[PDB]
Amino acid sequence: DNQKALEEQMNSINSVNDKLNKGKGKLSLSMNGNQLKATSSNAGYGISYEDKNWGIFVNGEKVYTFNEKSTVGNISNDINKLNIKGMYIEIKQI
Repeated sequence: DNQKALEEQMNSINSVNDKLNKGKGKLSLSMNGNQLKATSSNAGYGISYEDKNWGIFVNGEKVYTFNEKSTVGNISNDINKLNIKGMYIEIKQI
């Protein structure tokens, strides 16, 4: 197996990217391994979405817990201190 595979290139990252970055706050995602790096602003955040909660998992562990009203902008700040890693990414509700 080679690192050219979907190891660091997890399609799930791209789904999360396009899932979170829709009708929330200003948020530019960036990738490193399977980390979710990002810059965010509070130019509106989650209004459209009332309340939905799901979680993202890395290596099979968690790395993210949020409600759409909690807005990933403020959360991502803190999430980036989780010492995020990369190998087994999941996308699901909690």
